[PDB]
Amino acid sequence: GKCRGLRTARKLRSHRRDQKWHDKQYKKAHLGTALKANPFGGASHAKGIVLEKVGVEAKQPNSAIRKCVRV
Amino acid sequence: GRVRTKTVKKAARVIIEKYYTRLGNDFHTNKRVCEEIAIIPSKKLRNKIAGYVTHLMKRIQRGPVRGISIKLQEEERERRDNYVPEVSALDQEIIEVDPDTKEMLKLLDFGSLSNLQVTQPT
Amino acid sequence: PVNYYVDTAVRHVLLRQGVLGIKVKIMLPWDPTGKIGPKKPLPDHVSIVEPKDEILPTTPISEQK
Amino acid sequence: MQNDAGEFVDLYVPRKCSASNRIIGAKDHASIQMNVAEVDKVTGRFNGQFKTYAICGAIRRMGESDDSILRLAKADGIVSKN
Amino acid sequence: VRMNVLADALKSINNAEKRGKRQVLIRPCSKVIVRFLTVMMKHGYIGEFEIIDDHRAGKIVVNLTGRLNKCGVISPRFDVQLKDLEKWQNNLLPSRQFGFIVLTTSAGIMDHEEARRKHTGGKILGFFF
Amino acid sequence: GDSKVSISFENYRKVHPYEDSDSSEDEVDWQDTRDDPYRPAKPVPTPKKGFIGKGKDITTKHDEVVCGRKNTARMENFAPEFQVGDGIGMDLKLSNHVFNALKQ
Amino acid sequence: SGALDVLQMKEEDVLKFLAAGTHLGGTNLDFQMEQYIYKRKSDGIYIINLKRTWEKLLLAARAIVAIENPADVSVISSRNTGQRAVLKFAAATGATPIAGRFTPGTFTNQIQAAFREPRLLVVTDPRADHQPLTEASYVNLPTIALCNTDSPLRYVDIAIPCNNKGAHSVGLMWWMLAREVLRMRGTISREHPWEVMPDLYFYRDPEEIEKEEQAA
Amino acid sequence: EWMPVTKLGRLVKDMKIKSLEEIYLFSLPIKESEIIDFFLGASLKDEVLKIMPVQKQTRAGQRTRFKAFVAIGDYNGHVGLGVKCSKEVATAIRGAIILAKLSIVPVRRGYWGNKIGKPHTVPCKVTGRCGSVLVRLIPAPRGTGIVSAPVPKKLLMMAGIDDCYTSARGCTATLGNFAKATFDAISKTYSYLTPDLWKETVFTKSPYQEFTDHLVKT
RNA sequence: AUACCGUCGUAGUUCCGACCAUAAACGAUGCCGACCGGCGAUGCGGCGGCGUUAUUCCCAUGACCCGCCGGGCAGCUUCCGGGAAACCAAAGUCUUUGGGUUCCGGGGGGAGUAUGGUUGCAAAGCUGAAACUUAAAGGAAUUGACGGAAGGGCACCACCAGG
RNA sequence: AAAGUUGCUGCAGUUAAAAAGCUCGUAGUUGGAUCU
Repeated sequence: GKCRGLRTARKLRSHRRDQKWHDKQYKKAHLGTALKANPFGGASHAKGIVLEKVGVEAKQPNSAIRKCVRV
Repeated sequence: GRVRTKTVKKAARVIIEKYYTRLGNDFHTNKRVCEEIAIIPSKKLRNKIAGYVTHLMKRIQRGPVRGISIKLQEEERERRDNYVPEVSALDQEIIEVDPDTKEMLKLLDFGSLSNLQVTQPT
Repeated sequence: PVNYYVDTAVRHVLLRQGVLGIKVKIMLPWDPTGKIGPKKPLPDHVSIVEPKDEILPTTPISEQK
Repeated sequence: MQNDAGEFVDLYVPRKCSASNRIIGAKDHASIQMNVAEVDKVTGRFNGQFKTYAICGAIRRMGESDDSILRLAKADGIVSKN
Repeated sequence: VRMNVLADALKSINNAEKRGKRQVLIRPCSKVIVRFLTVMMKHGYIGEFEIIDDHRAGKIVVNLTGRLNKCGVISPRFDVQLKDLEKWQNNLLPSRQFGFIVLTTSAGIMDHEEARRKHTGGKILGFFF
Repeated sequence: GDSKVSISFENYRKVHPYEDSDSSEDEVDWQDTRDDPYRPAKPVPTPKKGFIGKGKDITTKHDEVVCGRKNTARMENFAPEFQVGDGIGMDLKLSNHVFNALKQ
Repeated sequence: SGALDVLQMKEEDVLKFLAAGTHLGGTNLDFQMEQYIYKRKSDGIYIINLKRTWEKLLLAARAIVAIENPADVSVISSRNTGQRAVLKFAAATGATPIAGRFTPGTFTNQIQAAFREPRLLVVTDPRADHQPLTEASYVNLPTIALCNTDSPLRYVDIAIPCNNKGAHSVGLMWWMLAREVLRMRGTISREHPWEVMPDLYFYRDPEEIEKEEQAA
Repeated sequence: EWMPVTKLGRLVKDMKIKSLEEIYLFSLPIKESEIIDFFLGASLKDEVLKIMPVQKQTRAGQRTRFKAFVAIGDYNGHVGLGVKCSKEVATAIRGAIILAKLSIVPVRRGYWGNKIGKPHTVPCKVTGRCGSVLVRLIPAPRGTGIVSAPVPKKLLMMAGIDDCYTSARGCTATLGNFAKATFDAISKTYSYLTPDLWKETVFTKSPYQEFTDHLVKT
């Protein structure tokens, strides 16, 4: 199981950070490519100029056309 | 076909279980005994539960019945129930013992028995 | 038995959209003397009287009365 | 069970097993409260007094109930020595 | 291999108590096991016991009563401040009325309540309730 | 109880001159009267303040008894294939989570 | 017996045990039975300590007599090898006997033709009568059983270690149990031997019934 | 009108048995719902925990029948839980009520801090496991209420515990497992041994033993 | 029909000396230690033995039979307790959570992919992402709509004998 | 915070994601009883 001695701190802390890099939400916060591939660049809002209008097709059981815009 | 329904069988078994004293192997007395016992509406029903009763006491003389249990059972099973032979096979004139059982007798401080006969396990 | 036990009653209620039929069938009891149901027992229901538990004989006794 | 005022504020105090001291449960339906008769010393007569033994469900399930009863009766002198 | 002879002994006592036994044999023995069972006994959980002195590490034969619920060891022996003693008895004990935590001080091997009385803290050894 | 063949205790009855003694002939009659529990409520408008009354006997809008009874009465108007029963004769207090599961 | 001289073993009863074959157990041996057995033979059959059997009879008699109403005890035997003995045990004591097949749910199912609530259970063979022991485990019945050397001691509260495979052994064990519960009840003097002679209780074995009918 | 079947029912019907604690003290099975209907009476309230419609597959196809989890409880007293699977939901609820009367069990109540007043909390932290659901009850200070999910909140109020910390583990979405698990814990309340209960038990005669002379007559 | 089937046939399969280091390399169960049920077989060693055979053995000695001990290989069974269950005397002693320690998993795909380092003659191996993508993917057990699965059994509104 | 879904308190690793193919081995971690 776990290393559970009294002089076992750096092994436990190294294990924590190493395995915490396998956490999806933590890695998404801290690898830093999820904030460099992010289109908004970590912004709540962005501002754009409309390039074209687009009709995106609906997904299978829902039948509609959704009105989107390429900005 | 001709198979007894549940009600005929059940009423006949109840008539067997209680008032067993007054019944008998003839049908017609069994035909007339139920009217003082059971308030049975139809006569065609009286005649069907009274036929199963005679058929069942024909089955009684073959021995015990797996459906009824009454502590009267006429007066014949009681007599063989308390049958006593004159001399018990238990009261044996000589009883066979094994030497380690003879040790059991020795250490159960009854070592002075005489009715035992001891043989080696040949 | 059905003839003197149930009381079939069919009525029509007239609502705004149409008609609904209502069928009430009340199985009366075997109330003998009673005027609630018919005295006649159900043709199958049989009642067996428990034995009046008589005195088991102990000694032959002749009592003059 | 017993507050500092002094009332024994509890619904009931359940009996305890005489073999392994466990609490006899409320829905411990394999529980046994068994009475074993006390005899007259000189005559061999049933006095009217008895000794009581409680067996829990678990010991009786393991089959160790008879051994528990025998050791209880032996320690209580219902069984002679040996 | 065998570390901690108090972990082995308390696990043996707990299992042989769970199976309803009247006596337990624990080997090896040790001064910390003797004092642990002593402070167990002073509180009326464990009752009598015996020390079979083989000339090697001897054995202890413990007479049990069914008054015990759980005897456990805390390994590693953490260092218990007196300011830390309530957050250990809120985590290991089942109540505020019964149960004890065995802790070792320079004043000896004792319980958490006697440690509170004597105002000293120590390392932890185990718990019993 | 319901067995076709029956056992009669006619022997053990001691005396019964007055079979129709006026004890069991209590005329139970509540259907056409206003003692019928199965009657419309003649609904009251909901107060704007959200509760009814003052003092300490305030029966509010969200009362568990009233809301449960209304949930059962709302359950009474389900589809015919749905089996309800007689939850009005006995007092039901059917909660919103239970009723929402059933309604769904 | 609480080491009472009145209650101790008698030489006639020793002879009865040795003639019956009650000491001669089975071949296999369950471990929880090891307390009642002394040793197996070069043959392979274990030998039962008869004084333990006697003491268990005394303890079972103390248990049965301790019930005020004699009809509370339900005394059961499903195997034919003891069906006849169990009947006269009722006639000896007043208990309610179960002979033949035991209807499952007799002790549990309250809406039942044969439903009854005992305060005790006496059983010939725990191997064969597995059902009433469990039904006792559902409804709080102390149980006395006549256990062999290879007998599961599940749900038995008094185990009487004896032979129960033979007919004579079963009959004699039931006989001394009935005799002892009557002696503790006080309807028979302990000094004078019981008039009911134990060859009454043995199995009849219908071919033996026939050859005894010609031998009349 | 009730007159019973069982010996315990006959003792309960007459004035021989004074409280339901006499039945619990000898762990006798309660085979008549009218015993609980008699002793507690109208003090039992009931809350339908859930009605889930299961569609059984038959030779006739697919048929809807409802399973009712119904918890009854005498506040500051007793608690029980019952499940029924029946065609119509009012009958399912009443059948679940009947089974929940026979499932009734006493709860032990203790104190968190100083033993002052009437007991309010579970005497010690207990745990109850039913099919991947673990419910742990922790003693809690006076006035804190029941910190728990709605299901064990209902069960613990109807059991009569005024205050309790509660911690659950598992797939607690299944309300059956969760309800039966907290029921397991509140049965383990008296299934536990505390140093309050260390005194040697005097054995009182069983009601069958005490009143066997009255039971002979009927 | 290019799978399918039968006929030949190279490297290979074999040995010797170096690389390669991967497998469903599986008990799908890290290693070391403690406690915790029963049974009756097996292997090895040891101990205690009525008796049986080396043509009766002249002493020891091998081979059967009854046990006991230790360490194994496995089976049967249990309401020891676990567990989602299948099942497990460990997968038990786990909310009553702490004997020591090592490795390793974090919804499913992309993906054991690209890139980089390193080993390798090579094929490859070890380490090993992300962008983007979906609300499931999965595990145990329970029934059966349906068999294109097989049996019976029924009926002058079916048949045989006929009218 | 809920997340005991980052687990020191306090997760998991037969079948759901997972025990290195196996053994040796250094640093590390851990380590029988014994003295007032």
